[PDB]
Amino acid sequence: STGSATTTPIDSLDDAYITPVQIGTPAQTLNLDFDTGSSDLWVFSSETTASEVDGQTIYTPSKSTTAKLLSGATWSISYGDGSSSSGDVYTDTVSVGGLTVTGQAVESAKKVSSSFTEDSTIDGLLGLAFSTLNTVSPTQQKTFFDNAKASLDSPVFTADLGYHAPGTYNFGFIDTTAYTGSITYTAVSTKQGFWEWTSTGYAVGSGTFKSTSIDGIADTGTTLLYLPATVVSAYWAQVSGAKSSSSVGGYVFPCSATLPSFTFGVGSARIVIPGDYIDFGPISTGSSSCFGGIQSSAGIGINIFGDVALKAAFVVFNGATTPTLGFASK
Repeated sequence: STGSATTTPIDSLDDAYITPVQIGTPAQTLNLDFDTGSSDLWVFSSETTASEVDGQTIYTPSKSTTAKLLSGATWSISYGDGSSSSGDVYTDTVSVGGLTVTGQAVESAKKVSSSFTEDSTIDGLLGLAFSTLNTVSPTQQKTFFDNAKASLDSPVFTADLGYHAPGTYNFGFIDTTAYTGSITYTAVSTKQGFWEWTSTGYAVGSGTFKSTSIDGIADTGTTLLYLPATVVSAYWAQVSGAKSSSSVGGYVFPCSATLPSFTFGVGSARIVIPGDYIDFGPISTGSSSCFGGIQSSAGIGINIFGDVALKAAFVVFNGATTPTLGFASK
């Protein structure tokens, strides 16, 4: 089997991407944030505290003929941005882009944090990291990809995120029309439950490439690119007037600037992030200070190749017995 779904930016900045997901019978279509940095499929639901729902589409298990309470199971997750959610669990039929999994754990939110409520465009998350991070207790549950894997033509999914445009998530096949050149594969560590890999270095603009190992995760659920402070300082030193603002919470730059590109290494290959991808716009409406898309990871404990980096590539998440990542230009 295969599946193919279009993913759409939620706003003009590509702050996140939503992908329609069919849950239950008859289908209830919710727009989920596919997140390769977490492992829970959770949704706004008929169980969500009413004051915490503001415009999201909700899953109502009682209207699904295939929904079953997973008795005793609860979940609770906290993300890197400080957001959180929790609730109970149903199993149901879940389809993405024509690929169907029966018996998928659908984690129904009873509580969501303010950042979820305030984002009307995101009806929940669909985690695509390794199932070892799934938070369901007392019986850990599998991701949609882990449940689909054995049925897929190839045990892979691909992320092809757009810059200010829709893109695609494919399951079970590699669309050889979606990228240029060849795909460079690189090793993955699953020890922290992430798609964790080691970049071979970086360049700023037309500058020379610096060979240096940068361990980090491929995380579609993170907007920005978070790298070590040395790398980030080297990048923003090339932008006149850029500075790290403790008041704003990262590097800002004059909105009049033209940003340089940033290149990262994948083995001997190179992925170029155009400068425009690094512009996240005014820090507040009407400001002439703009927020940067490359930020320090120093306060995180891990480097994160988020959407700023991934949208510059065609990315293969290879879930073979020994997982690997692949990157191609596009």
